[PDB]
Amino acid sequence: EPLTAFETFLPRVVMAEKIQDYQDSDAHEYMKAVQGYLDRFAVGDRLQNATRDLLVTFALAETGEKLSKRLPDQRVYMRDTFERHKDSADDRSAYLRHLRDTAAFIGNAWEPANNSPRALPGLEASAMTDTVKLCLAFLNSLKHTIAIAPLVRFYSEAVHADEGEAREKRVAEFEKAIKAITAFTVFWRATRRGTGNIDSQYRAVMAGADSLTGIGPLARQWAEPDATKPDPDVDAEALKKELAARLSDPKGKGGVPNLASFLADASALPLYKISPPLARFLLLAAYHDTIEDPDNPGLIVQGKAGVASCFTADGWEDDTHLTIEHIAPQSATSGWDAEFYSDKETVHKLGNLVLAPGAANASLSSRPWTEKKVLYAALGASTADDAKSILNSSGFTFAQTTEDLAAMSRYLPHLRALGQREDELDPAFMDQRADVLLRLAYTRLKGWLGLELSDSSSDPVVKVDD
Amino acid sequence: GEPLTAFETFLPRVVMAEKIQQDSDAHEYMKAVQGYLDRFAVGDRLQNATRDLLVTFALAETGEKLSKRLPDQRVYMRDTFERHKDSADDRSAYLRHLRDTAAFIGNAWEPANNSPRALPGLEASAMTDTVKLCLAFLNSLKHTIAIAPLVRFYSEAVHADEGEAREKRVAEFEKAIKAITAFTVFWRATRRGTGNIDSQYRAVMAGADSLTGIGPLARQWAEPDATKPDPDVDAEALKKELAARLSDPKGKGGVPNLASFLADASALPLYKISPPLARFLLLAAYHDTIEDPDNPGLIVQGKAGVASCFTADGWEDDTHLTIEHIAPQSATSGWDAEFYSDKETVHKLGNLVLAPGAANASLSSRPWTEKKVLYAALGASTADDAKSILNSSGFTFAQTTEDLAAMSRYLPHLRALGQREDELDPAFMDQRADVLLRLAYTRLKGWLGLELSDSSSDPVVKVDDVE
Amino acid sequence: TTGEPLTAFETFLPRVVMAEKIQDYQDSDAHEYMKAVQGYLDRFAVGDRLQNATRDLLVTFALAETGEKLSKRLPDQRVYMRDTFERHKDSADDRSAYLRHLRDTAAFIGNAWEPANNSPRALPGLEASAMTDTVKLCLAFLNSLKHTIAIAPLVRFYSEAVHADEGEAREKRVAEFEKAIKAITAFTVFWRATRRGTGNIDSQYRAVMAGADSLTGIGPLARQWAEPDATKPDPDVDAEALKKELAARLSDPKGKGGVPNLASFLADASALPLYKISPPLARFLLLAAYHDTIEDPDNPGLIVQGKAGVASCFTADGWEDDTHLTIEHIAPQSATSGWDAEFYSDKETVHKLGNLVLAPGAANASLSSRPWTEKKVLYAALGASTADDAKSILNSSGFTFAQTTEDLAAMSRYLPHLRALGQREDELDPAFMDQRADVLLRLAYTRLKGWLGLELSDSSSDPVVKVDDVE
Amino acid sequence: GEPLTAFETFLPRVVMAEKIQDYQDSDAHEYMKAVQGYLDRFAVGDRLQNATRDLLVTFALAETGEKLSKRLPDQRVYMRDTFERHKDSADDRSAYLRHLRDTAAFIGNAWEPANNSPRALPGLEASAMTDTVKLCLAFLNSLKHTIAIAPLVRFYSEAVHADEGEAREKRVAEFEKAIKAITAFTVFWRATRRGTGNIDSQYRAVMAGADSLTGIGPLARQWAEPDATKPDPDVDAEALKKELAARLSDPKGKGGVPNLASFLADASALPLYKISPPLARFLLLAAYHDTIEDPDNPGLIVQGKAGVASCFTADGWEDDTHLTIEHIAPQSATSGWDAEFYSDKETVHKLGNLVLAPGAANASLSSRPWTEKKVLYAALGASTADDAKSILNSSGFTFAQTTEDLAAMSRYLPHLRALGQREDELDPAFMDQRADVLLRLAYTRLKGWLGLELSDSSSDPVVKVDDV
Repeated sequence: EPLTAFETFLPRVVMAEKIQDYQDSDAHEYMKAVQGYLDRFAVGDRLQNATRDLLVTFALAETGEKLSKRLPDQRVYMRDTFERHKDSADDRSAYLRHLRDTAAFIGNAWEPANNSPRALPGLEASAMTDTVKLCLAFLNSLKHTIAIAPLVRFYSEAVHADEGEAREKRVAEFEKAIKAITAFTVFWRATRRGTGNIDSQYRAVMAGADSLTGIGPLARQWAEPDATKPDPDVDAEALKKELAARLSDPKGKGGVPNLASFLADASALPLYKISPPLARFLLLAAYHDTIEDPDNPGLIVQGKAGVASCFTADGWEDDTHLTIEHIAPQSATSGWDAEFYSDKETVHKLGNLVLAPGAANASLSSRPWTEKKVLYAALGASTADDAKSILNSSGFTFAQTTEDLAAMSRYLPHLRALGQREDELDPAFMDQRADVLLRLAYTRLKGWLGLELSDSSSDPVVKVDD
Repeated sequence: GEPLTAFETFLPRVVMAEKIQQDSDAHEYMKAVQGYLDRFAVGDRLQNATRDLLVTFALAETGEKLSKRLPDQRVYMRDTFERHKDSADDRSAYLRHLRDTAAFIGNAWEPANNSPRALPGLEASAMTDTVKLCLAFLNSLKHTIAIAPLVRFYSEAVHADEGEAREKRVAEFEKAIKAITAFTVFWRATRRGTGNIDSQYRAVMAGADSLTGIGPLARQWAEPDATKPDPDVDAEALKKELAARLSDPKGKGGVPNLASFLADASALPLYKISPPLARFLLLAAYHDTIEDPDNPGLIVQGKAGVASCFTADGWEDDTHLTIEHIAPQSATSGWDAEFYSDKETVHKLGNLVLAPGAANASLSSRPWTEKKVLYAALGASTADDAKSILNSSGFTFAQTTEDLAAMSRYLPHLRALGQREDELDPAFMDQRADVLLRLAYTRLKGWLGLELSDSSSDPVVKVDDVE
Repeated sequence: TTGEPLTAFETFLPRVVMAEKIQDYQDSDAHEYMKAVQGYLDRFAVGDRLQNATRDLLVTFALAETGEKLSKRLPDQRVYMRDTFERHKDSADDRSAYLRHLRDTAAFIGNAWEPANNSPRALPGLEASAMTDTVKLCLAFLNSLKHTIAIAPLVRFYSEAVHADEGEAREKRVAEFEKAIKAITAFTVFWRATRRGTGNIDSQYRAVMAGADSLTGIGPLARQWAEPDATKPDPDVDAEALKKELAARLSDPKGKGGVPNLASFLADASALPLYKISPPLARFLLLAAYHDTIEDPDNPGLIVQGKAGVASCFTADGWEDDTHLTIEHIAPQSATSGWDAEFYSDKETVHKLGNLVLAPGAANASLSSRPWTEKKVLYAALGASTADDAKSILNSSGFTFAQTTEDLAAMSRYLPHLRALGQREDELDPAFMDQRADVLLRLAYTRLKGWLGLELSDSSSDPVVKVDDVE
Repeated sequence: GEPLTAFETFLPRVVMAEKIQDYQDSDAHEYMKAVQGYLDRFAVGDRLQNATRDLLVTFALAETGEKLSKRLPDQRVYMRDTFERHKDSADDRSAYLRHLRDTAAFIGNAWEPANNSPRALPGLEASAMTDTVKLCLAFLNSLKHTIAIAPLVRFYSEAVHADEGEAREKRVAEFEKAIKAITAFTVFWRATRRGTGNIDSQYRAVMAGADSLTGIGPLARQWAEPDATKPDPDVDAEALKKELAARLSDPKGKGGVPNLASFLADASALPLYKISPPLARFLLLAAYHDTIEDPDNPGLIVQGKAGVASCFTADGWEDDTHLTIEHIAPQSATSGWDAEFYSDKETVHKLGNLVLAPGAANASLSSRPWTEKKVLYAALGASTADDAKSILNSSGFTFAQTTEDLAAMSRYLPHLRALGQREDELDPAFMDQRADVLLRLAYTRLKGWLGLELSDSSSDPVVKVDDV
């Protein structure tokens, strides 16, 4: 098997310490850690793939990167940018520290080992807050590896920082950073058909350039080797405002200038087919602390804080109680308005999606709305007794026992709401539903990015396309 | 048809004062409480739930310690309702308080069948990891007495103005929950029975015999009438008061220094007394540990975040972290008979590990010689090393190599035991218990403001709790 | 893994690293302090020099942390080192101050005691002001005497001066360091001047570090207690405590220093061949004695205190000045003509303080083995105020010396003890040198006395037990 | 046969006071014998003449601040003039003579000690002879700054006359404060000006002063206008310090140096080594003291740990062999070197081009290409002689001296280590940056001696002014 660009770099990291002779040299503790992470992968492709992917994100993190997957190209760069630190002792030290930090992060925070939780090595478990846990989980699910580079940067700084006040400040900044990255990615991705090359945006941020804000590079060092000015990993506005603008500024390639355009873009796409993880993240954002709408029978509205909370790491992980389920079946089925199957994409838009217990699926699948209405009313009941009363009160006999479905019952307003809807369901209604949902989601993620799009609404609004 | 609860008897009474005036919003607080009770089936469940709601209510409004009997419950409600016959806003905040205790018991303490835990009116942020872990633990322990003080801090967090005020009171709620939990853990770990902890909490609520300058924790005074406001504080008041109740010679907590805590806890069959308590202690102990390079089979604190388990997740993780006995619970071969001199030996902290529950089929009643390989394997960094270890050994276990390797996880305390070359005796488990109880103490210490002297015997009475 | 033994320090390094599971290590405090110690050892070549340097660093370390005389043997050092690090397993800050202490002793040995090849002496972390004239003179002398035992107590005061807050705190501890250095030095000089061999001074210092038979109320001087565990604090204090403890050890009937009054000091010192025992000690005594002296108007061969600053030699400069102030014997070391045979009855006579002068070293070629009659002119000349009078004196004499008149005049300098001897008309005998020694030892005592807080009885005769160090 | 010095002419004039009868006078005799003592040191002829007239000159500055000429008849007078001022009082013609004793004492022991003796302050303990005092005396003497004698005698005289214990010590510490202030003032004035710029004139004013910028009056013992209504004394701690501080640094003053920018600009520009090698040396020692090689600007230095590399000391001053002033760009046009350096004949002599290096090595450094000088500095500045060997051998070069030999002269010297690390070629621009760094560090070190605090405001308020 071919030697990875990593093992080719170790001799180079040994000719470069004179002689500790190492190990006792520092590199050999940072470098041992990285080895620790790679040892996790079996010789052959897994070891190859893991190493080249570690190096790729490394390049983005030390300089805006875009280092290719090909091996000879990686053997360089490692060479290139170590020679940059031939002279200084402490600077070929911080560099290697940086490589340790990216392996630390990928291995523990991004893709933890088989049974372990997620962690930020060197940072306490307090740092591993609920929001941090939910974003890591989501970004990973989306396979958004590009987000690793900016994240390592804030992690690296949190570790290196002095204990007490310094560490905490940088830890809180890490959360601010993770939120901003996530919200930006969600908004960009919800509002576009494909990936629309988000990656290209992130690299530009890392490297700097095309900076909508006054802000400079996010990588550790400058791509142009030499120094006249410092480089700062700051997120309080810097990441936030820069990303905010990249999405929402006419000068930016994010084609989303106001609320009405966001709603129009997202409403229109088959989000479930594009990215089930994204659909799920949006649904959780939307349904969190909602209550059935007293005036619009199908709909929901924001309610008491903590009354129906799902927008959490636990909620993300909870496939068992909160599975994505289609209201209008994915396929033409009787008991349903044919309008829904004009466009193959209709059934997959946010408005048609609910979160329901996964087991019930056997009873919900391909049934007329008449049947589903009872099921949602039941599955959304406050006690299993009410579910029992609802299910029996109905004439229907479902695929599962009354006793069984009642067990799966839980307080879920969006389900209760749909159960109360007396009027028939059509694509027009799902569009209204999507609007309601996308608004609530926006209201929840908005703060993460510092967004405040015009809800001038038509008046002083230009419904713009990307 | 069946006999009416002391709750329904109270609603007429809440209406003759409403008092029309569906017309009254007080109905809204009262409607909410009804919401919670409707959850219980007519008969025993409805009766039990209502009388338990009222009991904690009494402690929270007053230190009353209201009995289980029904006629005695009809009485309180009228007793302490009339107290608020005159003022409009004061029979309002009172009812608000009853709403808050039902809100709390129903959502925070014992949530509905498939829902998470919540603090109604407080955001999901308030539902922090530590808050979630303590609620989970206290519930598991069935420590219902902790509800009364907790409602009090909840109630205040709700009632507080948005923004700065709410957050301050929310942070205080966490401080409070930690202090209550640490206090309960320390008290309970260090005593044979329940040692009447309850009596301590009620005293705090009232609270009699306050070691610190601090006054009652309930909403109102048990002696009906007012000259001064009622304290409801924690940042020292609850913390220091509880700290002292455990650790002060004047207090009934018989634990004056570290050496005595270690001596008391080391000696008890904690697993038999309270498996929940054993588990909470083990999680505290093992959190961010690394195998000891000098004392084989022992552990020491390590890098922050390297092996964290002291979390809500860890508490809930029965699948990866099950309590397992090192020396089998019963006399079995491959094991020193020393362990079965005292039927309590096997159940002391030092003999307990956290391991994946599935493996149990392979660990059960096996000689140490084997358990050593199993722990070494189950605690491995990769499943490849687990394979390497299991195969390397001669043994064939109840489960396939492939299977056990799958259960591998990085767990230093297991790695540590796998490296131990010397035979295991009760002397070693006692050393183990010492190490563990110290780490636990180090972790819970901050929750209570504790700082017991460890003089390493330096000027140290090793003191027993006093009959 | 090459050749000869691995030093205790290297063995210890692995242990110092295991003790830091959580953090760093590089970030670790230890591998900053420990890098510094490495700095000092790197100075020595592989083999004996590296071995010797390391084991000696560890020895003084032991005395300084716990007043324990750690042996030279390696296995004993590997162990001594582990023992007392495990004492600080638990606390972060306490295995930190401990390592700081090891840094401080290497800092001190390397810069203050035996500086690098061309560098001055320094107290790392302390300003150059701290490097006062007296500090410089004592370090120079103690080093010359090879009094390595003094390193342990000295590190202790240094360590505290560094660790102290800037401004008032640092200065107070720096001034205490000088007080300390004086006391150590004066005590060592008095003990050693008054005894035949080393009389085991070392044993005294170790007792102080540990002490342990403390004549004063004073407790240990080491950082920590040899008996591992703590109930009470330990002080490195110098002025309230140190002078007094040392003072008593020399001068108290309960103490092993056998020197209870002035008359016994004078009797003990007068009698020993100090120059043979320790030329450095003789030199330090002579400088103390001759400092600010003037020829005695009433006794021809002798000297008395004079105006402040008139003829100062008791200084770092004076100590270093081998060129102008070399120890020279008045009666030649061997039987030579022109000299009374009395001087060679006892082989030790010629080497007692009274027979020693400080003179320019070059002149030696002209002074060597010459009759007194000549040496008299030479001293009179070499001690002259101007080189003109020196020429006046040398020419005025009939003699032709080994060096030209012009040459010797060039070395002429104002030196009363030389002027005084040149005026002595009466012949020189051992009786006269004894009187000389008395005068000298008194002046020395008067100068060093303050350093130690001493005030010995000169009452006697009226009341003088002239006591011997034995019995 | 040669003319009688104004001193011997003054003894007849002195005895009349006692006059013929007493001691006689015993006190005066003791004082005279002491001054006579000092003069006896000089050979009859020119040396005796010169020494006596110079003793009298500084005496005049110290007693009346009068700038007495070198000519003899003018000296026989003033002596006469100012003794008749004390015809009446016994104790006042006593303190006067005491003052003359003190100036001879000072010149003879503190300023120019006898052939092999150390420096001393007669009547003051050896403690008084502190390191800073020793370094300043040594420097001022080297600079030939005889004008500084007058103010210094004044503080000495007062330290002697003062009661033992508290009084003496206070006046002794004041003598150090005084010596620092005089020295710093002289260094700053002289570093910043082309010629001597008549510093002397400044000092005289202070003694008689006279044109005071501060409220302070004369520094001499007595008033030049003979008669008394008020006492004359100056504490330096405010007075000498503040007065001198202002004379250098005040728009009203003839010192044309109002801020840091102007100081740096003035000093950077002058061929200091050619103007005054002693001054260059004093500045270099100030600058290099406790420095460490700059991690960002190679070849540059920055302040470091206290006591890591101390050279600003009496020992350092005297240490010619270890710390000799050496030019980086050779004094003359040589190959291996940028011709830029020889545009202006003065360039090579500016502070930035000067290092302190062991004097013996000179045989290996002289007129060599930089490429070599770089290795040599790196080697000579090494921490151990092993590293010096490592460096010298590691280089291809063979120098005038053996590797073994040069390694021996090795000493820890950051400014040398720093230059050894410099990869970029050397030009006049670099030496200017170097001079800036050095002059700043020197300023930071001497600043406290004078109570100075010049605006480093310049980017905010640069100015900056020239002198005159």
